[PDB]
Amino acid sequence: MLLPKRVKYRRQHRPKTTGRSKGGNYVTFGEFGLQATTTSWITSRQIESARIAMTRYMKRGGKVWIKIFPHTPYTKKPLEVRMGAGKGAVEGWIAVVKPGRILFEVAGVSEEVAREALRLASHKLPVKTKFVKREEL
Amino acid sequence: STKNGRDSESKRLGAKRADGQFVTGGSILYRQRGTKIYPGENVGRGGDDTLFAKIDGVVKFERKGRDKKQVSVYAVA
Amino acid sequence: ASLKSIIRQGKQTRSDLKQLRKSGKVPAVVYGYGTKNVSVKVDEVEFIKVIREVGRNGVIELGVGSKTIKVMVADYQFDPLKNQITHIDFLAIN
Amino acid sequence: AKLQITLTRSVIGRPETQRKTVEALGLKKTNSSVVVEDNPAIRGQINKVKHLVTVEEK
RNA sequence: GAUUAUUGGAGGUAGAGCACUGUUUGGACGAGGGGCCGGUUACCGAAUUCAGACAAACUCCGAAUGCCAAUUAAUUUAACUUGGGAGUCAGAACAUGGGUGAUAAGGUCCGUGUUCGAAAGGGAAACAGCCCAGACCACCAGCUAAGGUCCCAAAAUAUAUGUUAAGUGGAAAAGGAUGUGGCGUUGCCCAGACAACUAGGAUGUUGGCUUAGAAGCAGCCAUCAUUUAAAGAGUGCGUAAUAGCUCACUAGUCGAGUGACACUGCGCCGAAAAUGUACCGGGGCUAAACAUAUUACCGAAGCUGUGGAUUGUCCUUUGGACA
RNA sequence: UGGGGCGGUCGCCUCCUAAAAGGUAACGGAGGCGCUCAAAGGUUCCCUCAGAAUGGUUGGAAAUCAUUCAUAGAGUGUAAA
RNA sequence: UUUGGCACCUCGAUGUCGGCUCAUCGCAUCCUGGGGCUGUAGUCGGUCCCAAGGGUUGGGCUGUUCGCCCAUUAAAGCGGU
RNA sequence: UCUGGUGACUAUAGCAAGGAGGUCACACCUGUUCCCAUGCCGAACACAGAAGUUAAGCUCCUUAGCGUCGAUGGUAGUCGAACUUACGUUCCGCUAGAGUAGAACGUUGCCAGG
Repeated sequence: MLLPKRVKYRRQHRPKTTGRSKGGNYVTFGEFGLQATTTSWITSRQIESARIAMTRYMKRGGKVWIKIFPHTPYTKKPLEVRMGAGKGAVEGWIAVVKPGRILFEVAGVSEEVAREALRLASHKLPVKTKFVKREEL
Repeated sequence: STKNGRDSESKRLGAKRADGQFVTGGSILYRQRGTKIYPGENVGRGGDDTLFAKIDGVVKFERKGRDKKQVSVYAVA
Repeated sequence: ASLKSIIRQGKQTRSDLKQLRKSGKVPAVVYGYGTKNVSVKVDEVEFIKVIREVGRNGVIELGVGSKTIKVMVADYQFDPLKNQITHIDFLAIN
Repeated sequence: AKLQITLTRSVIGRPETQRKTVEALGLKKTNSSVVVEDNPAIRGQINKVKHLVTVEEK
């Protein structure tokens, strides 16, 4: 359900997946976070599912930040029809993440609770993940 | 259907002579829209914003200030 | 607060740098007033222990060849994906 | 001063830039050789096409 | 003309970044509507700020390489002009940069290279496009390339050091587990660790809301002294409630090894399709697999050796020197 | 013309695709032209943004008026560069 | 094994659907066989595992593939060629 | 060799703040008779003066406060090659941007007075 209020161009090139994370690789707002380890697209429904599963386990407790927004639309032809009569209609919205990228941050809750909630979130996602804390030293 | 199948004929813009070569007294040096490159010594500026040499010599691209560039021609021979 | 350092010779290539990082070492620089700029290597574990005992913003009297220099940490390049340090800049406060 | 160059690998399956560099060095067939004095230009040609040649001082 | 070296120059890609454009996440701040009498209270949209993110049609920045050209220097041999004669305008795969498609197609459309087309030979089991390499002709001569050396079937059942125990090798994934190696960090102990024996399990106390009574348990606890070397207004089996023996403790015996993290290399499961073993090519292999090194040998129409045609560029020896 | 048909399109200009020279395809992604001007042309002199608050008769809160920052975010007949 | 996408063989011809006759293979098991768990008292049933040896009906309305119904059956399996 | 006039250098030159100065110069200053002028106005321009001031502009000095410039080392990306098919690895070369240390509160040519 997350998406932008408006975009200049509705149809865009599909992004690139090679490389490492340009930014967003450190927890800044909270105490604990879920870092990505592989590359993929996240489709704006996966985020919702993970946020719900991570919220209800904390039971209106701490605080959760989503460090990711799907800015990029992707198209789809509805029925498998002939190739090439123009580009299709928008179907959803995606964000691209590369290894190093932080996806979710949490604070105001214990470490074990954070671990379990982020595990439940990770099982709703198409990418391998890893629990991490604030950097020191 | 679609409604995006249009484009214009590409115009052959850009540099036509290089820094350091000899040229004659009416040769074109740089075709562009507006002034990416300004004219300098013995260099003109046409109605199409085209840059041309007034005299025969070697062509030198050089800066103008902090963020601008020009061409010049010098008659050493 | 008594670290050691070995001076890197000239023209370290990618391969030797990553061999040095496969080993427990890490590249570093020392600059500031009192000395010229020198490129060295340091043991990651010993550097971590010194930081644990002294603090992030603390002084270290580390040894460079013949002499010793009081020095503070300016910046450090860190690899969050495998949680190891990959470069460290030292600033001579004197 | 003097270098013996020898073409060890063939020139086919390779790009035209490398082919023309090999031609400029004076090599035609495989295991053919040439003698030339040492200059940084010759060294640049060699460094371009080193995966195809073998060089020795002589 | 071509390649390289040294120089000069045009340019805005990859990457980075947020200084413009737009998109976005938290947080503050205080102003306008607002909840009210023209106002408090909360909530809205905007501005300014703090820190973080995004971009083919954003750029304060900005490569590598390619492009143009030089008094240009070194090696090579093309280049241009005019004219006679053509054929061609169905292209294919591979690798890489991209659009499209569904980060599908032996798909389709462009760009940069190679090969086939029009290219035999050796390897990839067989296999136009993959790897090696370009066949003038003889030879029962030799050196190598890619790929290989148990038998099929030429060459190491070679040396040295390890890993694996599944025939992995010789079909994938999310996830799940120990099965072993390696690298660190760190803690556990003759004041005897880690199992396991048994020896204690409490009580004023469910004290209180006392909830179907409940006295480890409708669910909120108030979760206090401690018989004691040592135990909890009960870890915990429980429980209609109790019955609770210990996994809350320790002298006692055990008399010596012991766990956590990370990171990592190999392996296991997940793993079902149809004529007949059925992708190691087959036999068969625990090295004849994998990994790292070293040294030998094999291996092509490649190179060399010997002889022979034919023709071209020079000397002008037109020899046929070199090709 | 990813068989043909129905549908759509057929010339020109500007961006992106386009891989930092130029060029470069698709029934790839976005938009415009088929003019206008006797001053909106030539020359000589002069002049210089919005927006923002500030604050006030008016007040649309902002129209006009006034001080200061603003870096072209002003404006440039007509799309985009 | 579907509906499709591509357009690689075949347009100097590769027989289209049902049904009959005749089979053959796989297992992702309809019956029979053996087992674990059960919110399995027994009778039974549900789910999962092993397993492919054999067997797996006749009629009405349907061109009908498909489907509904009548009566049985230990069962009236799903697919490929 | 102080000031001024006029030119060349990518703001290392600017912006901001603080402190001093003046009839050799510079300027605010007085007024609209005349030249000339303001889609109103001597605000501006132009004209005639020098009563007054250093306040402002301008000059000098101080500060790295904002802006500007900015290495070293390291990284990303990438040419070539070799593994290979992994959202890759390895070797060689070029070495970014950002950030950090740091620099800088201008250099200088010609001319006349002084």
